[PDB]
Amino acid sequence: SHMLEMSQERPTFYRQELNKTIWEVPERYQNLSPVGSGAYGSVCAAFDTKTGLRVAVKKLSRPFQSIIHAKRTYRELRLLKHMKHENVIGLLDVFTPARSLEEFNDVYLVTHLMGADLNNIVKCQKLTDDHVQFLIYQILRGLKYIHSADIIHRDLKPSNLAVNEDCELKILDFGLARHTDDEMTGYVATRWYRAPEIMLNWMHYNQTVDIWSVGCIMAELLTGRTLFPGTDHIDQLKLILRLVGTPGAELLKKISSESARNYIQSLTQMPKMNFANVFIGANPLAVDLLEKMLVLDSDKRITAAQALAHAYFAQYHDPDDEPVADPYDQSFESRDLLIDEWKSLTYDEVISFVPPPLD
Repeated sequence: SHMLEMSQERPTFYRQELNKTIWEVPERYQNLSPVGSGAYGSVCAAFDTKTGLRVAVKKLSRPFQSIIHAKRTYRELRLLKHMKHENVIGLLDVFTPARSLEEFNDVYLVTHLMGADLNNIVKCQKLTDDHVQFLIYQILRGLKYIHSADIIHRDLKPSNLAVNEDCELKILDFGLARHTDDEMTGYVATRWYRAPEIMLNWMHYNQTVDIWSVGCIMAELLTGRTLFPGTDHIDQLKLILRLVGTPGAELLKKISSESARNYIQSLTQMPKMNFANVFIGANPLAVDLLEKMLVLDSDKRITAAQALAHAYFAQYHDPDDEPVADPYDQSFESRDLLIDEWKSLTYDEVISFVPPPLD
């Protein structure tokens, strides 16, 4: 009760070559195999001899490279420490082999190993309607939680959804610091899921950007193809309007772009398509839910919690089992700091980390 620990031992670490580099981890982790071929960060599967479960370990090897990297590192760590939900990626551990700040460089993060992203799942499976309900249900259950903390994902796409062989899903990698990307081969899966608001910088937008992404993802799960596979920003917009209909005078007045308003008006007008014609052989409740998600007006789009109560998720929905997050204090965002300043704050977050209890 009033007994206190008067000191603490650092775990022993060991070193090894992985992905052509030096991974140096506590002897708590064993059998680290690379996963995902760079696609994620550097992420190795491993065995956590403490919790006795397979884990994933990610190495940030460029976190304090610049003021922009350094703040992003602190951001991602504060977010990941905060997220404590069944459908959101959070942390089993975070460590560094630095014995002090003067030695601090690499940060490693540890979470439960899932074994796939949703892209991989869709690639080897036509998913049944039941698998669609359950996967979409979990996306929405995670987003209800994230949104209740005033956080928005902003990307949300299948490569940001980790899934295991029990069809359990967690949301990874929020949309301001989210691996290495830009444009390397094709267009990759990067623009296809994005809300139009934010694609063309329309308003200050709201959280229902992520619901647009959910609709796009759900559409793909159902049909097996990308809903709006645009070739560039403008094409993507055309493909979107072809389905949802060109926005009306009132919705246009609600946006502050001079460019978008004038662009969209040169475009031949189109009425909303019949969604039962596009989403064939699907549960009609599935279709009705798409109609509430794939709306252009942010103010008229379904919320994460509103969608959870939609008759599509009757088997899974349970208002008592859809937790909300503690308030998340993002004060640090309004600071203009140097490197060795974001770096000490981050070092303070690593060493003050408290692991979840066993069980």
